[PDB]
Amino acid sequence: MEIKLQGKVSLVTGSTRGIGRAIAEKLASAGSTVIITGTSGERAKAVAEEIANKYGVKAHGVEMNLLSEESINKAFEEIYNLVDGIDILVNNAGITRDKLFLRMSLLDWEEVLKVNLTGTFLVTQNSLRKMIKQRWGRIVNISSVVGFTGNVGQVNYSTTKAGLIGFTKSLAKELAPRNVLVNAVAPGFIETDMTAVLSEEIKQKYKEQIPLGRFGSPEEVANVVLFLCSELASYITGEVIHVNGGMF
Amino acid sequence: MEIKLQGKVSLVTGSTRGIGRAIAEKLASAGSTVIITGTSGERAKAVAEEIANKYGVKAHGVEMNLLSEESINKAFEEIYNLVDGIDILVNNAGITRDKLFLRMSLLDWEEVLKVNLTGTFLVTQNSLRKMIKQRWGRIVNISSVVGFTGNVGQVNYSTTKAGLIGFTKSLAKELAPRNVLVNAVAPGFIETDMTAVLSEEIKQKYKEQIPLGRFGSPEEVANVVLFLCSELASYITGEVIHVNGGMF
Amino acid sequence: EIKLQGKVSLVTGSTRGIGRAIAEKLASAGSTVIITGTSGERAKAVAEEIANKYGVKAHGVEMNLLSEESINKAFEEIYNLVDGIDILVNNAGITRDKLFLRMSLLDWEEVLKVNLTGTFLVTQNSLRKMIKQRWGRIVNISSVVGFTGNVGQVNYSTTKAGLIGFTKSLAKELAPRNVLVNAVAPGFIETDMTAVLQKYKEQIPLGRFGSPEEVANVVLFLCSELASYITGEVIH
Amino acid sequence: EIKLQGKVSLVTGSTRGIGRAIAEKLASAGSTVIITGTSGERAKAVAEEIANKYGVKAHGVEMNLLSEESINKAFEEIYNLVDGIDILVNNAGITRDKLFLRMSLLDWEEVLKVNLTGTFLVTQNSLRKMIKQRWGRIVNISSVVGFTGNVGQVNYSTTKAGLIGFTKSLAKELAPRNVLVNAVAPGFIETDMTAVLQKYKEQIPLGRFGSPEEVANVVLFLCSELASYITGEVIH
Repeated sequence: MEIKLQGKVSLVTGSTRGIGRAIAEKLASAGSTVIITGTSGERAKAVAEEIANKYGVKAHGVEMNLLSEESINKAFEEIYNLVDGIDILVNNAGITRDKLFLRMSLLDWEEVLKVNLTGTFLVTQNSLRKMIKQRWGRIVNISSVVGFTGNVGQVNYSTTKAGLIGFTKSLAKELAPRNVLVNAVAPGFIETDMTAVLSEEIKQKYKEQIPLGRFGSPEEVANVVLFLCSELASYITGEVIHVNGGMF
Repeated sequence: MEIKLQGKVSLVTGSTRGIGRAIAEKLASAGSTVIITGTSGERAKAVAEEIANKYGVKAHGVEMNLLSEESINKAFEEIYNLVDGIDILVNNAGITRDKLFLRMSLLDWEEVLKVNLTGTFLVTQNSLRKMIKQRWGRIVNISSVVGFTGNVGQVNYSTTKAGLIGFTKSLAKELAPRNVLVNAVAPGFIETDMTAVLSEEIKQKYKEQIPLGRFGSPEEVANVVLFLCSELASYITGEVIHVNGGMF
Repeated sequence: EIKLQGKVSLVTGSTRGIGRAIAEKLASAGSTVIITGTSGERAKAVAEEIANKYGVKAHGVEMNLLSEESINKAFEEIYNLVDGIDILVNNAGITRDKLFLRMSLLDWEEVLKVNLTGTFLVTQNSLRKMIKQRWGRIVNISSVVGFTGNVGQVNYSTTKAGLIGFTKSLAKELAPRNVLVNAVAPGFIETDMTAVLQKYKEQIPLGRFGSPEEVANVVLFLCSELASYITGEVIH
Repeated sequence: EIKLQGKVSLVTGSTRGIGRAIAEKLASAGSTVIITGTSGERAKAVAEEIANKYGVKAHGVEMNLLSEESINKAFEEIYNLVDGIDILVNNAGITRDKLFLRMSLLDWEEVLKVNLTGTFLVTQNSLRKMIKQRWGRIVNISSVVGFTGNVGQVNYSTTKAGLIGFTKSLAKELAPRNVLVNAVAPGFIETDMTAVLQKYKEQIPLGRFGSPEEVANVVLFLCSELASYITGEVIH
């Protein structure tokens, strides 16, 4: 009947805005304690406070810059002083540095790998303790349709979004004996506040790629993450769920 | 918070036992009116009555032999006299006729295609009316991990379970403009009452293919079908969700 | 450097189009070829043309994949002409394009019977020599739309996806006998049928339709020594 | 029938194993070959051996994929030896196998830096001639474990899956210039490293490990005229 996560603690990286924020709010709506992260601790704490006021949940904001190992490990010291541990991890944080391939600087490439892959690696390693101990955990990695299709100007980003699938399937196999389930969600074209910057022409060209004829909302992505964190997904691990309105 | 299907009508083919029955009970548990089908009308009506008593839902049983077009169309005449129409269709019904390839009779092959593919085609065609009219519908096709991996002795069955993926992706594109979402669920190794017939040795050999180290329950499959019928899956169409404990 | 002299290849539906290109490609590598079509006279004429062009042993047989009887008769003839088949290319296929809501049972069932059941029966009849000698290649022609789906093609896409399950399963069964089973999935290919139609082309990064010979070349690769460790695979 | 005379192929990490087999295969088809290894002396020795065996123009260069400086120096040398590169085989790769819960940041970061970032930089440096002439082949060596995942290999599997995104994206960007970008995903292959290990073999329908030459043959196909309509594809 209902999906309840009262008593669970969910960490959602890069959740001060956009899809990450929608994911944190969705988990909060189900009763989860939530941990909000951003490159600004002030903004993360502000967002946590707004979520706590809206849904009445225990919420904590931490500064976490996924470019920095020191920032990540320091964030976890603050986290483990506030909660017993983490039951649910959503590896949402990610960046793009879009350039045509020959025009892509080494820094453009390495930053995208550092955040999207190495950041995910470090955050996941940091989050497993309570999950392994109690033989229950959910890790949800946010991929992208472009990890599957490829995309012009995003060889770096697409490499990471595809790489997260290998990450997901391998980690799922390793953690399966401990009942810690590791899955991916691969959104298509999602409307966020940043969509407002696109021209009506190209925005229409994008919508034309989508059988449903509309962009998805951040909440529609968040709904699938919630499913994966719920008792409805107890036999799903090593899987990617595409959420793209029929594009792929 | 909750998944409610009160006011919806779900048809689940081949739902007098096993996974099909678990799917019908799960939808019933969420408040859906359910239609139960089997090759025996008496058994289908008996199962419907048991489900109605357990969950308190409106339930109807119809005889439907998916080997027969006449049986299917006749079943729908009874259905449309009992309900306004169908909002949710789960194409669960399927058969195997396992033979090594050179040893497979034409009837072994054609029966499997007739039920698994043509039966699905006919049931789906029969069920769309209300969905298209109201611009809301969910069709869930039950595939199998073997549609993806292949399996010795099941060239016929695997052909159909793979074919259902093409069916799903094509139909999803056609119906997307009407907001009728078409998806597949691909179970792995699921424990049913028929599992009791296997030797402990081979049953163990199967479990060894599964990272979670256990067979899934019919209810765990039913849970994923429910997700696809719920408001949590509003941006998912043309997708297959694997439910196999990490096998694939 | 790819030579198939001494091999016998059966290519179904090879009187025209991609099928003809595959048969000519195999012939160009030295294979004996068996051409099939719904018209035995046409199949024989095409075989004669290929034999004249490439200098190979070529035979034409009538084979209508809708009919078990047609298939049986064709194989009786085949096995009176060759010792057996080393290479099978399941190319024969049909479309009956209709929006799902306008699709008849016949629109559906004919496409399955030819594309799946015809393939099944042809394949069953083609394995004897391959299993005995522990060498054989079966190549199933699928389609990109089996993977992506396509509007107006729920029936065809079902069959082309189904052929993937068929390929993977059969590959597993035959692998102990070193009989390799693979699929080729062409995108948009310029054939005789294309002339009766820029748009579809906009979906293609290469910005052009493929030629039948380009598909044929991939079939040739799969029949070659270069593909000795590939089985249960789809080449797009 | 596959000839690469006049073509120049760069094969990274080709002093031994699958890399060496690929370089020898290309050489056997007539390609000029560039051999790389972390040891320039070893790379040069292997190039000399290949040149002696096949009669081709072969060059060995030191290239350590961890170091941008090493890569730059190697390409400076390369472009003083050849007009440019027509074929690139991104073969170089490392494993640092550890259970995830025992994996160090270095176990992780080294594997990404070599397998992904090294591939990135090598590829950027190899495109000039291909784009100019509107012909080129880039073949990325992935692995079955990129698709299935593997216990003890979360780092390696991440890179091998990532190379698929890399392949598909780069293929889309380069397709207008007719530069084709594909991946080969080997299963379990018997190499020099195998001897230090029936089980893994039980997962293989063919019931045997593949040879390095069998992988090399598929790379050769992708570099050939037979693969002219294949781009953004993985061959397993």
